[PDB]
Amino acid sequence: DVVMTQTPLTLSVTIGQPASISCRSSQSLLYINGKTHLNWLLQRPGQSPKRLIYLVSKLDSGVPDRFSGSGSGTDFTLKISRVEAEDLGIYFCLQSTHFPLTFGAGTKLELKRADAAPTVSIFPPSSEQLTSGGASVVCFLNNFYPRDINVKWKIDGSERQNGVLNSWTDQDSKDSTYSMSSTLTLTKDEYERHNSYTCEATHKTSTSPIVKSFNRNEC
Amino acid sequence: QVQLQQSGPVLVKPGTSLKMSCKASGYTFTAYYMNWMKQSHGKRLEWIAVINPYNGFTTYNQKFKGKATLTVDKSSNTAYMDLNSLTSEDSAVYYCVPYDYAADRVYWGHGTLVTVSTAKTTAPSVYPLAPVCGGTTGSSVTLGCLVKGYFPEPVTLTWNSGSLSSGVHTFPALLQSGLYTLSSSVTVTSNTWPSQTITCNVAHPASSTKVDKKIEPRG
Ligand SMILES: CN(CCCCC(=O)O)c1ccc(/C=C/c2ccc([N+](=O)[O-])cc2)cc1
Repeated sequence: DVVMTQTPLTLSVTIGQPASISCRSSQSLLYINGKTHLNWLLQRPGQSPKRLIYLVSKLDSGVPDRFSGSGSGTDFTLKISRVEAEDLGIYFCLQSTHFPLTFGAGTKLELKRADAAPTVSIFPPSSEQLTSGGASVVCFLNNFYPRDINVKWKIDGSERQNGVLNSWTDQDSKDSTYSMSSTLTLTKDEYERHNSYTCEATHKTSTSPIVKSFNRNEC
Repeated sequence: QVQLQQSGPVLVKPGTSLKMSCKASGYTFTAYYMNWMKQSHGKRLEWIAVINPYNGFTTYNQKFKGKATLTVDKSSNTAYMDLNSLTSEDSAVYYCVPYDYAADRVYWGHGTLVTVSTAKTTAPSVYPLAPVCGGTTGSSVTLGCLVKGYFPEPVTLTWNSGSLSSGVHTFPALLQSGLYTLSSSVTVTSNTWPSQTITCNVAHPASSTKVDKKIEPRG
């Protein structure tokens, strides 16, 4: 089998700046007619893959010219002249010269933008969940950057680590930010035992936290 | 226009067989070879086999030979893939990928998500999340929706039947104790809500669940 080795696995770039992805194969991909069946694909968040380049350097329909591909022997390179929002996702090289068809591991193309503080919203449990006998406090840390960020939860002034789960979205096409959701799972009894609920977003010690709170008790 | 429609997501027990379909339109069905691909954990890609629908002749990747069987029904323009001897290792997204050799164009389906497990299907509870009781007249308002305790994947969450698309963050689901939990936030202008009804729409195919939670001001 042909092995496609991609580099790097993840590449972080500023808008407008060039990008260079490499894919190297374990054998020649020259076909019996002398054409080289090297394909490049982009898979954008939530979508299925789409081929961008075929035959080393030929672009698929209505693929912008910022994209180009070059190949010398067993080494093959995708280049983006200037990276734009739309470019974000996972890039795969694909040989279709020899069977089976084989893929590189994929390269994650990330955007570098200016640091940005989260928009924090805290949400008490809904009255339906309380009727159900459960209780979850949800916090959204929205449109921040970089991806690295921490959530502190405090109940009646004590830090709480148990029963917290965090989910990150993929990088946002529109503005290059990340968003994150933190869920604090409790029992009804426990939620009813306490009153002050606090969600904090910090990236580093030396940056003021963004804090959002409520009191179960008052409206 | 070339269109592929793949069978919906499934949860199947280990040791069984599964037949997936891929109904094609917008081109002469027999003119394009039909490839099948597997993607594992939303990254790693493998090519399974290809069929030539004209004569039904298939070529397999040795890794999957005996595991996968490709067929077509010319009459219905539909391609099929059978997977037998299922294990959790087979949990993946499966793509049909027709390749037009005359023109050299390739297209990808939206895939079919397979979950191999003995876990039983559990319908999610859906809870609307309204902002805190308090009177922060911020420029914007964020609402949320919590979808908890379901199995298997996937779930479709939309706001106002998908007509509300800007300012949405739907978070990847997380698994704890055999059940998935997911959240989505929506941010609109202060003018919009509460004066316009906003509804969380959640579908969980496997359980035939379809619920509309209206987000409403609390307490
Ligand atoms: C049957 N066959 C070899 C035929 C060679 C001669 C001929 O075309 O008549 C063949 C060729 C190519 C394929 C698939 C090519 C392919 C699939 C997928 C992608 N892609 O980018 O996803 C690119 C290219 C499948 C079978």
